[PDB]
This record gives sequence, structure tokens and C-alpha cells, in this order.
Amino acid sequence: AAVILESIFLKRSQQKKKTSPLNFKKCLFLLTVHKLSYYEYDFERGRRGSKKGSIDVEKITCVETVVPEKNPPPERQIPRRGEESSEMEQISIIERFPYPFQVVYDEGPLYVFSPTEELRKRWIHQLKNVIRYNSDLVQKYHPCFWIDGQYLCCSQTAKNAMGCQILEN
Amino acid sequence: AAVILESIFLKRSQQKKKTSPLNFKKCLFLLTVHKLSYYEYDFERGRRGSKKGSIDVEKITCVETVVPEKNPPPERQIMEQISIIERFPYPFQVVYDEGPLYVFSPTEELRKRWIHQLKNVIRYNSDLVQKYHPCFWIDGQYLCCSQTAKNAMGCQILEN
Ligand code: NA
Ligand code: NA
Ligand SMILES: [Zn+2]
Ligand SMILES: [Zn+2]
Repeated sequence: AAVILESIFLKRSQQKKKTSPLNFKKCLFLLTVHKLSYYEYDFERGRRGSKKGSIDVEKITCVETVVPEKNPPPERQIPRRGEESSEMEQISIIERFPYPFQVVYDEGPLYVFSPTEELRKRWIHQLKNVIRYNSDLVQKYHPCFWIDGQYLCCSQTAKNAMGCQILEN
Repeated sequence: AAVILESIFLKRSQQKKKTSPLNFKKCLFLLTVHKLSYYEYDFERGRRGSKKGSIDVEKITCVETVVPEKNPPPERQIMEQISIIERFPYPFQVVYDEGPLYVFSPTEELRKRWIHQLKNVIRYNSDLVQKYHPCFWIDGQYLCCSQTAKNAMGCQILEN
């Protein structure tokens, strides 16, 4: 299969850590019609390093945006309403990741932060395409992050809880 | 001073001997009105690491493009987040007494911005040259004129 998309995103850890040990780490994400996988990125050698995870596309049930953090650190803060920039800013495209989206499957939700709105859209559209004929697609989801033992949107404590919001219209 | 430009470029190592195979290393480059410095880029830390070098701006005598290598490997063969940090096809040179310094940019636009700012910043220097070497110093001599001294006067008149 061909690699449909390849990007460096900031991935939130799943952990099982108290003391709000939420980790955000940059990973190289790859998408094919069969799997969404992620790896460490070997900057010096300019290639992907060891595999950190893999999700078979058929197990994905939902992919949508996530309501952003209320007061995120500067590296995840959403830029100016403007741009008109006919040029991708090299540094910010690998240092700032303000646009989160979620990939929902069996093992709870995976949260991914994109450096740009365009790129997040590109990934959500393509993921929606590759999961289109999946057996267990859900028509509800949690619009907000799961943090500190519960979803911010409905306060439920189970990660596999049915979504509290019906999709689109 | 304020940072005028910040970019990750592929830097060519100074060829120690005429038989030494060329080494290229990605470095974070910073330009201010006083210095042009480069550091390792700590990807995981998302910031500059150990300083690798610095060039006093007052010491720069010329900044121009360099004719590219004829058959470069994939990494330097002629905006997508990945290619902008993995592919570096556009070279430019910073000339000074202890130079030249060869830097490869991922894009033509970025190289154009750096050359423009560097020219701004060296504008009032006392030893600016009117001639330069259009090609790389390779395996012991400049490809452009065959002169074997890196500090040799440039073989081409700089007509802007
Ligand atoms: Na690559
Ligand atoms: Na920075
Ligand atoms: Zn909810
Ligand atoms: Zn020459």
C-alpha cells in the first residue's frame, strides 16, 4: 500500500499517571489504507526511527477535531487570524502544534496536535475516507479531551464511554 | 541583539584534506546584526543545542549563491513539512578570511531571504570583495578556476 500522508505531529501520552504527568511528544505519523502508525523521528539522520505505535484502520470508529485547551502553553497556542503567508514557516511547522484532533478506537482516544489548520483538515478528511466502510463507526463522540480521570465534556469516567454528542447534523 | 532570521540548514563541513569525503550536518542558524551562529538542533527538546560555530558579521566579505553540485545525492536534489527539513537543494556561500562557509537551504525563497538579510547586515563592512568564486571548493581546489587556495581572490566579478 502507498503512504497517503506523512507528518510530524505532537502526540499526547496515555500513561496512567497522576500529578498531571501529561506528556506531549513529537512523532512521525504515517497513514495507509491499512494502518495509522507513529514513530520517533530521527532528526539527525532525517528519517523515521523506532515504531512507537500502530492502529489498524479497521478498528477506528471515529476521527474528528477536539475542542482546544483553555489556556495552552505558547507552543500549542493558536496563531493570528492572519497569515497571507505564501510560505510554510520552517521552524514553527515543527515547533508549534496548536490544532488537535482525536482518533477513536478500542483502546480509548488518541490525541494528535497538528502545526496547522490545513494539515489537520487534510488528515481528518483522509482518515474519514479510509475508515468509511468500517463495521463499528459511531455517530456520537466526546467533543472535549479526557483529562484527570474524566471527559471534560460530560464528566464521564470511562474512556470507552459512548460519546456525549451526536455528529455533524 | 534581536534575531533577524532563524532556520535549519544543511552545513557542509570544512574539508580537512583533498581526499576527505564530504560531510553535511543539519544545523540551526541564527542571524543578528552582529553574528551569524550555528548550533546542533535538539529535536526532542525542540530547541538549539550545543553551539558549533559563529562568524562575526564584521568579518564577512561577500554572500552569494553557489552553482549546485552536478549530480547530488537525493538529500540535495531539486511547502510540505517533511521536505522542508529533509531536502536541502539550494546552496549559498558566506565568504570571509577563514571561509568559505557552504550552507544548503530547503527552498529558493528561504535562500533569497537569507542572502538579502546577510547583504543588509554586512553593508558597512570594510573588506567587502567585488569578486567571488561561483562554484564550490572541492577536493583541493575551486571547481570554477582551479585555484588551490581557499582564500584566493574570486575569479568572477560580482555584477549584481
Ligand atoms: Na523521508
Ligand atoms: Na524556538
Ligand atoms: Zn463527553
Ligand atoms: Zn573561482
